[PDB]
Order: sequence, then C-alpha cells, then structure tokens
Amino acid sequence: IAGFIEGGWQGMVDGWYGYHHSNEQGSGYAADKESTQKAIDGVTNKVNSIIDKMNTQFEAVGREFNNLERRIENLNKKMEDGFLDVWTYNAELLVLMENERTLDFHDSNVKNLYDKVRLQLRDNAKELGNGCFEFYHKCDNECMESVRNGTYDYPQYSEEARLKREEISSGR
Amino acid sequence: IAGFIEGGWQGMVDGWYGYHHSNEQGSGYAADKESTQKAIDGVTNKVNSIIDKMNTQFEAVGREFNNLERRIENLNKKMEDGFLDVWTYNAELLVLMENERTLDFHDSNVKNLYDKVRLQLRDNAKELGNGCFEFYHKCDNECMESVRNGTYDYPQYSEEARLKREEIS
Amino acid sequence: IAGFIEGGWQGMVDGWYGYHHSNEQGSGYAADKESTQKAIDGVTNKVNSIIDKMNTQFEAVGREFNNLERRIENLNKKMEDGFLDVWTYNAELLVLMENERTLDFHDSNVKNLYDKVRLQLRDNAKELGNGCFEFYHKCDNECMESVRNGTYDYPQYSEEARLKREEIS
Amino acid sequence: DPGDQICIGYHANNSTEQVDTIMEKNVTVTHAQDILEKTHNGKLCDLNGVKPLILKDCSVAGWLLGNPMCDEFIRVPEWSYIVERANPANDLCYPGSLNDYEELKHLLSRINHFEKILIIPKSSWPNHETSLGVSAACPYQGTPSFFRNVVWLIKKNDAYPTIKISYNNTNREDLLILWGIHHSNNAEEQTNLYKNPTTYISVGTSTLNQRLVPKIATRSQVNGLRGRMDFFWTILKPNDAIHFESNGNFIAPEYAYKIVKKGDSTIMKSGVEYGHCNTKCQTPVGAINSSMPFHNIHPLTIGECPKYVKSNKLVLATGLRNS
Amino acid sequence: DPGDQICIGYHANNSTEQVDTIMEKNVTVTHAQDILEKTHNGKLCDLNGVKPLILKDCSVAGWLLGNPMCDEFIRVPEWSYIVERANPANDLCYPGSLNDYEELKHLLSRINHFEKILIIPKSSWPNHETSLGVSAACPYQGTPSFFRNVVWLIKKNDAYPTIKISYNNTNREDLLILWGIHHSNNAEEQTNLYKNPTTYISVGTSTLNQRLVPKIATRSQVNGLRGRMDFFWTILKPNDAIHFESNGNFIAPEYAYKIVKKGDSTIMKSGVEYGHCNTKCQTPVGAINSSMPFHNIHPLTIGECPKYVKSNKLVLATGLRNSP
Amino acid sequence: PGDQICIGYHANNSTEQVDTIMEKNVTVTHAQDILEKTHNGKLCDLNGVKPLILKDCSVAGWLLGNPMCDEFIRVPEWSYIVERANPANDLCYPGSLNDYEELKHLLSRINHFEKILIIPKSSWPNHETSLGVSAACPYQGTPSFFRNVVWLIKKNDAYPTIKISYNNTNREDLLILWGIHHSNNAEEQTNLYKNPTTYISVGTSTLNQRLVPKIATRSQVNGLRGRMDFFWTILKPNDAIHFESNGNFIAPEYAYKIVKKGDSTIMKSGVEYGHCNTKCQTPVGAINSSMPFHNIHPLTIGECPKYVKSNKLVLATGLRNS
Ligand SMILES: CC(=O)N[C@H]1[C@H](O[C@@H]2[C@@H](O)[C@H](O)O[C@H](CO)[C@@H]2O)O[C@H](CO)[C@@H](O)[C@@H]1O[C@@H]1O[C@H](CO)[C@H](O)[C@H](O[C@]2(C(=O)O)C[C@H](O)[C@@H](NC(C)=O)[C@H]([C@H](O)[C@H](O)CO)O2)[C@H]1O
Ligand SMILES: *[C@@H]1O[C@H](CO)[C@@H](O[C@@H]2O[C@H](CO)[C@@H](O[C@@H]3O[C@H](CO)[C@@H](O)[C@H](O)[C@@H]3O)[C@H](O)[C@H]2NC(C)=O)[C@H](O)[C@H]1NC(C)=O
Ligand SMILES: *[C@@H]1O[C@H](CO)[C@@H](O[C@@H]2O[C@H](CO)[C@@H](O[C@@H]3O[C@H](CO)[C@@H](O)[C@H](O)[C@@H]3O)[C@H](O)[C@H]2NC(C)=O)[C@H](O)[C@H]1NC(C)=O
Ligand SMILES: *[C@@H]1O[C@H](CO)[C@@H](O[C@@H]2O[C@H](CO)[C@@H](O[C@@H]3O[C@H](CO)[C@@H](O)[C@H](O)[C@@H]3O)[C@H](O)[C@H]2NC(C)=O)[C@H](O)[C@H]1NC(C)=O
Ligand SMILES: *[C@@H]1O[C@H](CO)[C@@H](O[C@@H]2O[C@H](CO)[C@@H](O)[C@H](O)[C@H]2NC(C)=O)[C@H](O)[C@H]1NC(C)=O
Ligand SMILES: *[C@@H]1O[C@H](CO)[C@@H](O)[C@H](O)[C@H]1NC(C)=O
Ligand SMILES: *[C@@H]1O[C@H](CO)[C@@H](O)[C@H](O)[C@H]1NC(C)=O
Ligand SMILES: *[C@@H]1O[C@H](CO)[C@@H](O)[C@H](O)[C@H]1NC(C)=O
Ligand SMILES: *[C@@H]1O[C@H](CO)[C@@H](O)[C@H](O)[C@H]1NC(C)=O
Ligand SMILES: *[C@@H]1O[C@H](CO)[C@@H](O)[C@H](O)[C@H]1NC(C)=O
Ligand SMILES: *[C@@H]1O[C@H](CO)[C@@H](O)[C@H](O)[C@H]1NC(C)=O
Repeated sequence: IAGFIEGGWQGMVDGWYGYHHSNEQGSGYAADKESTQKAIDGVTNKVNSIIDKMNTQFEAVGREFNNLERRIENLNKKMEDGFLDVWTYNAELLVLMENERTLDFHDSNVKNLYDKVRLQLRDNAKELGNGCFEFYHKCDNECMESVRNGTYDYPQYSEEARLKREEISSGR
Repeated sequence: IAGFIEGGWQGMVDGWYGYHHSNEQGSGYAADKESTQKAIDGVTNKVNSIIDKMNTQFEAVGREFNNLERRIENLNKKMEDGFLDVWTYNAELLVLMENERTLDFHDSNVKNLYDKVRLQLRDNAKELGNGCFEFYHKCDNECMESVRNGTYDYPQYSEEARLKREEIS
Repeated sequence: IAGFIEGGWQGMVDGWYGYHHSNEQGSGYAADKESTQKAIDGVTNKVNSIIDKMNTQFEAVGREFNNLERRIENLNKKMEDGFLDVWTYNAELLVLMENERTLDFHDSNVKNLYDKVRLQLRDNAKELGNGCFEFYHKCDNECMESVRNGTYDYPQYSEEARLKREEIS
Repeated sequence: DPGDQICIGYHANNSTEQVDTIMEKNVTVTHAQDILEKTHNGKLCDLNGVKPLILKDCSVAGWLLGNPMCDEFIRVPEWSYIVERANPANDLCYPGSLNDYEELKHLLSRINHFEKILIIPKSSWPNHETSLGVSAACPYQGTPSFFRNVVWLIKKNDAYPTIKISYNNTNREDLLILWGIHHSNNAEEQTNLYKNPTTYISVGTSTLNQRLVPKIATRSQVNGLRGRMDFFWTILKPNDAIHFESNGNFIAPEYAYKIVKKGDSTIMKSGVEYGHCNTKCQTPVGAINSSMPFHNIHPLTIGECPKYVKSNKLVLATGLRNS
Repeated sequence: DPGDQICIGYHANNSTEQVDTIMEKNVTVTHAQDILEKTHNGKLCDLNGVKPLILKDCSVAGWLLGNPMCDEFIRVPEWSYIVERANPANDLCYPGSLNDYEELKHLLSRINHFEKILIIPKSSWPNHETSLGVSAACPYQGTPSFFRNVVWLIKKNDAYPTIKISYNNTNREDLLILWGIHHSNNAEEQTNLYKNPTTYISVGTSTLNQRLVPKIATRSQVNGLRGRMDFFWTILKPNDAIHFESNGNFIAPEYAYKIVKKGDSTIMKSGVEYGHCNTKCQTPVGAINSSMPFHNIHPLTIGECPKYVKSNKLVLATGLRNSP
Repeated sequence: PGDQICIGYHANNSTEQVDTIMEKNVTVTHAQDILEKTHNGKLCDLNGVKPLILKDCSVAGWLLGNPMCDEFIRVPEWSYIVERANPANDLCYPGSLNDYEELKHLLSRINHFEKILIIPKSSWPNHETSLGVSAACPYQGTPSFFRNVVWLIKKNDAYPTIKISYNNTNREDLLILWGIHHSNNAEEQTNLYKNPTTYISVGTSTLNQRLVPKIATRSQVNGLRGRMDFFWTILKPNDAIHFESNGNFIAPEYAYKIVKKGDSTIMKSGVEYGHCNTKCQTPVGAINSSMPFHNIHPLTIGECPKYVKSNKLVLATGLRNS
C-alpha cells in the first residue's frame, strides 16, 4: 500500500489522516486522532464563519412607483443590481479562495505527520518517496505504535539497522 | 550553475521551473514540462476567475433631477459613492492578496521539485546547499535524464557511491 | 511550529525570529535581524494597506422625508442597510482570513530559518527533533556566527565531525 | 524486496461531489457543503406568525371603497403584507382615481389593527336622496349598485340644500376616512342630479384644508359612463374632527376604518395560493429558508432573507481530495 | 574528474514590470496582467448597434415643440440614448415651461420607433385665425414665427368661438401629444388676442382630466416677452380619444408623435463628436471597452460597463519573482 | 554531548486575543484594532466651520421670525444644522411652509447668510400694517405676529389692490418668503379685507404663481381655525419679483442674502456644543476619521469610516503566544 504522494486510502475509514503499516504480523490502518480532530474543528469553524457572519434584517422589496415616477424606479433598479453584482462577485470569489485554502490545509497536515515520522527514524529506515518508510530493521506492532506516537527508540535498533543498511547498499 | 538558493536562471527560458545538468559531456539547461504547465494552468484559472466571475448588466447613469429634487439627487450620490468605495476597496485588496498567493505558489513549486530529486538520489549524491546536488558517481547525459524523468536507478550506482563516500576524507 | 518546535522564548526580546546557542564559551540568544526586519516590514505593509486603501468622501446622512414620502424613505433604508451588510460581512471575513495568513506567515518564516541552518550543517550536526542541532565538532562563537550569518564553513569541520560520528555509533 | 513498512496517507471514499478552487476546476472531494438556497415551497405563508392580506381579484382601492364585486365580509383584522394580483379585475368600478394611491398602499401594507366602523349613517341626510346613487358601472347581481362604503347623495324635491356635517373621532385609534367628488358630463346632467350649477366640496380637519370643484367637460366613456369620480382620503387622529361642506357632487363617507400601524411592509403581486405555513422570508413564487447566507430564487422578497445572487452553486469543500 | 552536478532553478528574464502584494510593495516580476480599463476612444458611438439621438443646438423641449430656430432633420426613427449639451442654445423661444419635463426626457431617452404625424391640420379651425399666432421671440428668416408643431389660435372677426374638438388614436401605436396655454399680460392683451376676458382649457382622456386657466399678471421680461406659455403632454394609447375644450389662450396640437418604447436609458451631456463607431459602454468623454472588470474613466456611463473604481492600477502578477 | 544551536521565536506576556477563520481566541504577542468605537460626546465644528444650532426654534419659526424666537445670526456661515427634538417655537399661526424639506436641505450648509430689509412697512400707505396680530403668535402673552413678514389689513373699510415690485440689487441670491391667509367664513373675510373674492399673484423670471383663499370650516389649532400657507423663492441677482393682491396677503418685509457652495443635512441631537473640530460628526458626538470602520452611529456628517455592525475588528500583527 502506497502513501499520500500517490493518493488517498479507501481503507482509512476512521479519520482524515493516519498511518498504514506492514510487518510480519500483517498489515493494517491506524488514524491520527489529534490531527484529524483539530482539522475537523478548523474546517467546521471556517464553514460556520462564512455563514454566521452574514447580517440580515427585515426588508420589504416591491414596486410602488407609478408611470410618472420612472426616474425613481430606475434609481431602485440601479441599487438592486449594484448589490446583486457585489454579493455575486464576493460570494463566488470567496468560495474559490477558501476551497483552495482548505485543500492546501489538508496537504500541510499530511506532510507534518510525514516529517514527524522521518525525524524519529533517521537512518534506521529508508524513504521510498511514495509516503512510506521501509525499516532497515524488524519493526513489530509495538515498534510501529512507538512510531505512531512519539516514543520511537532509535539507539535500540541502530545496530541491527546499521548491519542491514550496509548489506543493501553493497548489493548483497 | 547556481541553484534556487542564489536566484533565477536567465539561461533557462523554456519554462518556469527546470534543471541544469553539468557532467563531463558539457553543460545545459532543462525545463520540467509537467510542473510548469501545471502551474501555468493554475495562474491562468486565477486570472480568468477574477475576470469571468464579474456579472455585468445594462445601466444608464445620468443626472435627471431638477433643482427642487436635491434630496433625491443626494440619495443617488450616496448610492453611487457607496458602490465606488466598495468596488475600489475590494478590487485593490483582492489584487494585493492574490499577488501574494501567486508568488508564494511559485516558491512551493521550486521547493517541491528540489525535494523530488533529493528523494530520488538519496545518498548517491551530495547536497551542496545552493540547490544543486553533486554526484558521488559518474552520471552521464542518460543518467541525467533518469533524474529528470523520474527513472533514476539507485542500486545501479549504490556501491560506486558508497566507495566514494567512504574513501573521501 | 510545524509539529517541530514547542516554541516560545521569553528570553528572546530583541527580534521575532532567531537562535539560541550553547558551547564551551557559554550560551545566549541571538535574533536573526534579517528575517525579523522583512517580517516586520511585511506585516506593517499589510496593516497599512488594509487601512490606507479605503476611500472615504464627504457624506451627509439625515432623515429628510415627510410622511407622504415613505416609499422614498424605504428606498433610502434599503440602501443604507445593504451597505451596512456589505461592509460588516467583508470586514469581518477579511480580518479572519488575514489573521489566519499572518499567523501562517510567522510559522513559514521560522521553518525556513530552521531549513537554512540544516542546509548548512548537513552531517556535521545532528537534528534533535525539537528545532535544535547538536554539533559533531567544536563550534566556537566565531563558528556560531557563520551559522547565523548563513556562511558556515562545512569543509573546515567535515573531517573532525566524521571522526566524532564513528566514535559514538 | 519489501521489508517492514510504515506509511502516511489520508481518507478517501466513494463520493463524487465536486468543488472549484481559484486555481482548479471540478475537483472531487470526500465531503462538501452548499451555502446557496435554491428551493422554495411554492406557497404564500405567514410572515413571522402573521397572515397576509390576500385580495383575490380586487385592488386596494376597490377593497377600501367597497366595490360590490369585492367581498365586503373580509375580516382580516391584522396582516404582515398584502397580496394583490398582477392585474386585479375589480378596481374602481365607476371610472376615476384614488388620490395619493401609492402612498396609501404602502401605508396599509402592514397593519396592526384594522376594523371597519359606521361613522355617518344614511339617516344623517334627511334633505337629500341616499338610495338613488346607483350606476351600471358598478353592477351587483347584474343590476346597478355602487361602492358600499360611500354614499352618492342626490337632490331631493328638485333641491340640494348645502351640507354642513362634522364627525369627531371619539375612538381611541386613527381613522382612515374616504370621500369623493363626482365630475358630471354637462349642465343638464349637473342640474338633474344636484340642481346647483356651481358646486363645491370643502373638507377641513386640524391639518386638512381642501376645496374641490367639479370639472364639467366632455369625456369618453369608461365602463359605459362619461362621468368621473375622484376619491380622497385622510387619517383622522383621535379627538380631532373632520368638517364637510358641499352643495353638490359630494360622495359622502359612510364607513371608515379604525387603523393602527406599527411597521412598514410592501405589496406583493402574486397568484400563488395560501398554504397555512409560516416563514421568515416570502417570495412571489414561494417561501424560502433563511438559514443560508445566499439564495438565487427571487429578488422581490419580504422578511429576513439571504442576499440575492446570480449564481447556480456556492459549494464549500469540507473534506479531502478524492481520486 | 570534477563531480557531476544537477541543479534546481527557475525562470528569470529582463522584465521590469512590477506588482504589489499585501506585504511587499514594488515587487518586480517576469510577467503581469492589468485588469483595469484606463483608456477611451474619445468619440460618441452607437450603443449595441443603435445610433444615439444627438441634439446639436436644441433642447428636447424645443426639438419636440418645433422651435423654428432649431435646424431640424427628423431622420432618426430609433435611438439608444440622447446627447444634449449642458447649455443648449435654443430651448423655448417664447418663454414658458414643459410640464413633467424630466419624466418626459426619461421617457424619450430610448425609443424603438418614432414618427411625427399630423393629427389636427389647420383646416380644422374654420372660425379661428391660424396664421396670426406668431411672435417676434420665435423668428424664422427675419420674419416672426412660432413653434412649428403646435398652432397658436387667434380670434377671427373679433370672435373666439368655443372649441369642442376630439381626436381618436386610430394608429396602432402610442401617441405623444403636446399642447399649451398662453398666460397674458393684462386685460387689453387678453381681449386683443382672444376677445374673451375669462377663458379656460379643458383636456380629457380616459386617464386625464385637466382644467387650465390663464394667470394674467405682471412678470419680468424673458426673451423680450413678459408673457408665458406652459406646455403639457400625454401619451394617448391606441383606440383612446383626447378631448379639448377652450374659449381662448389655447395652444392647440397640430403634429403628434407615433412612439414605440421597449427599453429605458438616460440623457447624456457631452460635446464630443460622433465617430461612426460601436460600443457596449459609452461615457461623456468617449467609449470604453468592457473586457476588464474595472475601469476609472468616468462615472456617467451608459451600457454594459465595468465597475467604476478610484484606482490608477490593478496588475495581477502571473510570472515569477525576478531580479533583472 | 554539547555545542548545540537552536531555532526559536519571540514570546511575551501579552494576553491580546484575535480571531481567525479556523480558530477562535488565538492569543498573540501583539494586535491592532481597526474599528473606531468611541465618541467625545459633543457637537464640534465640521472642517473648521461651526454648525447652526437652533436651540428652541425650527427652521420655519426662525426664518419667518416667530416673536418668541431669539434669532441670533451671529454666525454668518455654517457647515450643518442642529435641531432639537421638540422645538417650541415653530409656525405659531397654524398652516404650512411649501417645499419645507427642500428648503431645509438648501439651508443645511450656507456659505453666507445676511438678513436684510427689502420692503419697509411705509410701503403700504393705504393698508393697515399694525393690526396683523394674533393670539396664536404671542410675544409676552400679548397677541403678536411673525417679525420678518407683515399681515396687511384693510384701512377705512377698503383694501386697494396691491401692485409692488422688488429688484435684487444685492449681487447675491435672495431668499424671499410670503404667505396667504385662509379666512374662516364670509363675514371674517370682509371684516379683514373687505373684498369677498381675493387673489395673490407672484411673478419672477421663473415663477408664475396664483393663490386664492380657501374659506372652509377647520379644526382649531393653537386656538384658531384660520390657516396661513407660506411660500418661498430664491431671487437671483438683477431679477425682480412682482406681487399683486387684493386681500389675504402676508407681505414680506425682511429677506435673506444667500450664498450656497455645498450641501449638508439637518442633524437631530440634544447634545451640547463643545468648541471642537472634527471631520466626522454624529448625533451622539464626534469621532476620529483615521480608522476604516466604526460602529457608533449611522447618521454621520463628514468624511467618516464605513459604518459596520461589529463590536471588534482586531488584526493579528505579532506571533502566536502560549
Ligand atoms: C373679538 C373677540 O375676541 N371675539 C370673541 C367672542 O367674544 C364675544 C364678545 O365679543 C361678546 O361681546 O361677548 C361674547 C360673550 O360670549 C363673547 O365673549 O367670543 C367668541 C366665542 O368664543 C370668540 O370666538 C371670539 O374670539 C375671536 O374669534 C375669532 C373667530 O371668530 C378669532 O378666533 C379671534 O382670534 C384672533 C387671534 O387672536 O388670532 C383675533 C385677532 O385680532 C385677529 N387678527 C386679525 C388681524 O384680524 C385674528 C383673525 O381674525 C383670525 O386669525 C383670522 O383667521 O383672530 C378670536 O379673538
Ligand atoms: C506509545 O507507544 C509505545 C510503544 O508501543 C507504547 O508502549 C508499549 O505498549 C505496549 C502495548 O500495551 C506494551 O506491550 C504490552 O506490555 C505488557 C507488559 O509486559 C504485556 O501485558 C503485553 O503483552 C504487551 O506486551 C509495551 O510494553 C509498551 N512499551 C513501553 C511502555 O515501553 C505506549 O503505551 C504508547 N503510548 C501511548 C500514550 O499510546
Ligand atoms: C376609436 O376608434 C376605434 C376604432 O374605430 C373604436 O373602437 C371600435 O369600437 C366599435 C364600437 O364600440 C367596435 O365595434 C364592435 O366590435 C365588435 C367586434 O369586436 C362587435 O361585437 C360589435 O358589434 C361592434 O361592432 C370596434 O370593434 C372597435 N374597434 C377597435 C379597433 O377597438 C373606439 O371606440 C374609438 N374610441 C372612442 C373613445 O370613441
Ligand atoms: C435691478 O438692479 C440691478 C443692479 O443694479 C440692475 O442691473 C444694472 O442695471 C443697470 C441699468 O438699470 C445697467 O446699466 C449699466 O450702467 C452703466 C452706467 O451707464 C453702463 O456702463 C452699462 O453699460 C450699463 O448700462 C447695469 O449693467 C446693470 N448691472 C448688472 C450687473 O447687470 C438691473 O437693471 C435692475 N433691474 C431693473 C428692472 O431695473
Ligand atoms: C371630540 O370630543 C372629545 C370628547 O368629547 C373632545 O375632547 C374634550 O374637549 C373638552 C373641551 O371641549 C375637554 O374639556 C375634555 O376634557 C375633552 N375630553 C377628552 C376625552 O379629550 C374633543 O375636543 C372633540 N374634538 C373636537 C370638538 O374637535
Ligand atoms: C527516462 O530516462 C531514461 C534514461 O535516460 C531513458 O532510458 C528513458 O527512455 C526515459 N523515458 C522517457 C519516457 O523519456
Ligand atoms: C426548510 O428547512 C426545513 C428544515 O428546517 C426543511 O424540512 C424544508 O424542506 C426546507 N424548505 C425549503 C423550501 O427549502
Ligand atoms: C515604489 O514605491 C514608491 C513609494 O514611495 C513610489 O514612489 C515609487 O513610484 C514606486 N516605484 C515605481 C517604479 O513607481
Ligand atoms: C479597446 O480595445 C481596442 C482593440 O484592442 C483598442 O484599440 C482600444 O485602445 C481599447 N480601448 C478603448 C476604446 O478605450
Ligand atoms: C473568547 O474569550 C472571551 C472572553 O475572553 C469569551 O467571552 C468568548 O466566549 C471566548 N470565545 C470562545 C470561542 O470560547
Ligand atoms: C480621537 O482621537 C483623539 C486624539 O487624536 C483621542 O483623544 C480620542 O480619544 C479619540 N476618540 C474620540 C474623540 O472619540
């Protein structure tokens, strides 16, 4: 299973961002609760802000001018069309800008999760370039969980990782 | 010969983003077609969206009130000046905000292209800090194209690089 | 900032972004004057632009319509309320949008500052995962300046750093 | 080849919802939310709990003056807005005009309390004929009739004594009072109806100083009648009195309307049926929900409504990119 | 022998074009695009294919009533907007007024069909003089004259019989009909022109019921005359009839205007000449293009126009940051 | 280990909070408010010109010269007009002033204002000039009348026809006011003007007006069933106004030299004047014009920030703080 650089996971059905592991105990998916919940809060606030910050009051819109008051009727027409153009232009552009902001917001969160993992593993693992890391050592389910939270023990596996790193690079 | 850290390349004129190979066979420039075209289609949409989303209808603006209709004329003045202030304020800030985004959009594309090559080469080359990689192995013009078109074969030169990595003191 | 630095230096009072060092000669803070000045100038421009770009002209708003001009008065009421809603909505959302970008702008600057130091040091120092680098050699105050100045001399310490690496792992 | 691996990725599902960004068009996302209101219920509802006043095929003028083709038992004591039709079929049946009509319609658009009362009974004119003022222009059951709320006074015994009558508003509310003047066709018709060649109508209150003179001239037939009747109105504040003086051509008040106004509204032109519903925003084609900030239904709304835009969709991306 | 290298870089050229950002002013870029319309052709053009009605030295009131000093052509049966000057030279040779003038000007700003026709020829008045209704304030070729589309009726044989006339609009289109009343200066002038001391004018349609009475009083001299002539207009719908009744001071209609109206426009005050061009947006200083969403030329626009802004520059950066 | 270098950023003790699109109440090191929220609570000069403050008089009562009005015109120029809630001194004799709203709009901002005498009472040698007196217009509990206008009455049971002219030789526009009196009945009409049927003809280069009294029964206002309708015109320089009447004429005595260079509006406020200057005035007080938005009052005069329905507009200028 590839990672974020390739596309989304249909197997991730419990969160927005998360992990997929593959060891000798099998594979599986695990979502990052904190970054998923905070992202959901931010998008929820953004949508609510766009809706709740609009001020509306009572207005009675009609046509109460006779055939010898056409100049005033034209003034009403110019005002109504002017407000139509202002709201139409602002609403279309605002949605386009905020949609771009939201999709860029998702990309940053995924990269931050990737960079947190890459810092822990250091040279104990190899970056495949698809969003995945191949471990230069055996990483069981408890080891995988230590990467998902921030408790990965680099010096524990460094000796094993070093031996297997040289074999791969020498062509063995 | 500089990289992105220094500045732009007047030599590269066939694209927005690209490479500059320098092996024993000579020097030259290359342009990444995909990221330039993807970025070109981007700002083109942004320019069109700012222009095409404007809704316009027929309007007739004149002064059609007599000397005893000054209150109604004042209402027209306040309406016209009000829409003048709204459009002037929004148009200028929109240009300022979108120009900032467009320039930042270019920085992200350059960094992503550098990071793509960095992942491909890994330790087969050396990061020089100016935006260029120096190879630990002989990389010919076909070897350059593998980096550019994404088919760089790391294990082909893995042992050659490791001997040059180790023996260099 | 970006899941990287816990952040917050009460000791740093002379700049927005910068460094902290610690060696045999001692420790201390040093603000990066370049990034701070560009950020201060940039942010100052944003606040001024949001304020300066507003066009204001003379207007007199009163209630100048008698009891048999209620249709005209309702026309004025609709115009005033429409402009009240346009400005209130635009001002509220512009502040929310720009406040988001300004805070993201600050994060972008600190991340780039970290990357420039990492770009210089490379294997001569070890990333600690909290925004700090641990040198593999002896870096005096003159050496620390070169890192802050962006002109760190990697070849000077590469051989000594490599020896200290293998004396650990 | 593959060893132990850990990967970073994100949610994808089967959704086909599409949003647009400033730089890309038709981007598929996992979840999206539309902020544009596009649906109406196709009924005329109450506005904030108050029923509208729906004049079926009558106009405000015909309804007020009591056109016999209008239901006179219309008993809506309070309303939030008035629904006329595009071209009401029952205007002033006898040709003429209602003075300051548009301002009167705006004044009556929303009324807190509305009650018709009898102020000047037909027994108040002992020296004039009160039952001979009927016309074929205002038929009822086919045969001639007249506006129900006003009296068309006629000469009695070939005499039209000068009228001097005043009404003092002893009620606690404002009174809407209507009266009219009849422009006759010629001298012979003027003498047949009122016996006085030169006539006048003077109306006086604390703030009203009116003097009306008939315009006797040749005119073309409208509704089969060459004469005209011009109607006027005033709001008689409590404890104030209205004074009438006329020696002919006087269309006297009989019924007035106690009126209490506590807000302004407008007249809606629509043929949609009443629906026994309620809404905060009413449009000529139906009621709409006012939760979303924008709508594209109709510009002639009453109430608290989203801003009207010329747009088909305003959909925000609230999920991740799908592929 | 030297280590081979691969580098990452971006485009730079010799462009000096600059844009502004929210945080940086005066930023040089490789390419940029303006979205502000800042030019105008300096001519008066057709609007959506329809040529405007240009009154050179005449106001609308003088053009309608037929001021003899207004060199007329009456070649335009349709127009999109009316071009007047700020101070038209010939408006009303005999001093007076045209009632509801501003509303009438709004009505005639855009006309789909316009054709002057004769509705009441001077033969219709056998018992009134039709050749003496003439003034020195309305000269033509050195001879006293009058408005050419109305007739100033005068007593004949020291008699002004009561006029009772009627006209039915048997045409298929609306009819614009104008008439007026003459305000005398004293009793002697009243009986000289009309022989009747107390006079009136009765005008009636299905929608109009008007009675006018002269205001014989002392006034200031305007254009050499102390009298006044107030003019009125109505739109006679097809198959409707207008009724006139008068015993003096009547400025009777002679010519009316067959008029068809679909759209609405306004009146433009401009001295710039016609240029045999076409546009979708016209300003008093010249026509402008409507491609861009904003413009700063003029606020008094007619047509489908960009939004008027108080800005001198709106450039969108499309290229990259540049160091030339 | 040893020899570390770290990357960090500024933090301080600031508790200032701003709102963003995705997060609420984000504490920052420094902030900036762009919303004007305060007023000084006084009426000030508008761009260096003092307003015209009618204390207890309306415009009509001030112009026509209500005998109770203290029409101080110490200010020959004003930028706007301040009216209070209930002016005691209004049209004391019941009636109206034609085009009053347009007249008040015209007088809102006046560059030059001077009251001058154009027709002295000596000009009516065959009419009574001192009996034009009414209890609806008291002076000290004693019946009186408007001071700038004269109510002419018959003398020796005769009201000879009036034919007077005035020519504007003042090089400035003149605001002239006059009126017609509507009597109550036939006997009252002859007891005042001796002529049962009367008229007023007013003529200028642009005005052709004829007025006839409307005898009718009306309700008592200020103790009187009679009415007076007042009219005004602006007399251009070198132009003349011609009056002709045979009864019910409220003849002008004083006029006003007028120079108008700009427009304003009437402000309704009870606050006091405070010897200050401002570019934006509100009925509750003056506000500064530096900020782009304000929330004080919608009825502003001057160059003002955009009025919004917001209580807080704070821009984040510093770093996030924790
Ligand atoms: C003269 C007077 O005050 N009459 C008074 C009348 O008084 C009689 C009294 O003559 C008789 O001897 O004994 C009677 C015993 O009951 C009685 O006392 O009483 C009637 C009944 O209430 C009063 O209406 C009447 O008062 C006058 O009435 C006028 C209308 O009829 C009018 O209202 C008068 O008010 C003035 C005013 O002060 O405005 C009087 C002014 O002198 C007069 N000014 C001029 C220039 O003529 C003015 C004017 O008539 C009207 O404003 C015109 O519309 O009216 C009021 O005194
Ligand atoms: C962060 O990740 C680490 C690494 O997995 C978690 O610690 C480890 O948790 C596992 C699962 O509970 C522990 O294994 C279990 O231990 C007990 C004790 O012998 C035994 O009953 C079970 O059979 C099983 O092996 C493991 O010991 C533990 N390792 C430690 C603590 O060093 C840790 O819990 C994670 N933290 C959070 C907050 O999620
Ligand atoms: C102005 O002239 C028009 C046209 O002559 C007059 O309208 C015409 O009026 C006559 C009689 O009222 C109509 O004749 C009737 O027509 C119907 C068929 O539609 C038939 O049932 C009747 O027996 C009768 O003959 C005629 O149709 C009608 N024509 C039009 C075009 O409307 C009009 O009345 C005149 N206006 C005035 C004010 O006199
Ligand atoms: C109303 O009063 C004004 C203000 O004085 C009058 O305007 C002036 O009228 C006089 C004659 O009435 C004009 O005469 C000029 O006199 C000198 C001296 O001979 C001469 O140099 C000039 O050629 C001229 O004739 C004077 O131009 C004129 N002033 C202005 C500024 O127009 C006006 O005439 C009076 N109206 C009436 C009806 O009397
Ligand atoms: C209408 O009638 C009311 C009630 O009769 C009159 O008001 C009274 O007026 C008298 C003096 O005439 C006062 O003493 C009473 O106190 C008043 N009563 C109330 C309840 O106001 C009123 O004047 C009449 N309106 C007229 C005559 O125009
Ligand atoms: C990619 O580059 C390699 C190395 O030069 C070459 O063999 C291969 O054909 C290239 N592929 C494409 C699609 O250009
Ligand atoms: C309005 O919203 C309600 C739920 O609050 C929904 O049931 C109803 O169908 C909506 N009506 C329209 C016309 O959108
Ligand atoms: C740069 O901005 C300054 C601000 O003072 C302005 O004067 C100058 O004109 C700008 N540059 C150019 C090339 O116009
Ligand atoms: C409009 O576009 C034309 C054609 O590109 C150009 O010649 C002209 O200058 C532009 N501006 C005008 C007419 O204001
Ligand atoms: C922000 O803080 C204020 C007071 O400091 C409080 O009233 C408000 O509710 C807070 N906002 C949220 C979203 O909790
Ligand atoms: C306006 O600014 C002044 C100083 O310029 C300040 O003292 C005052 O508080 C501000 N606000 C007012 C008058 O509402």
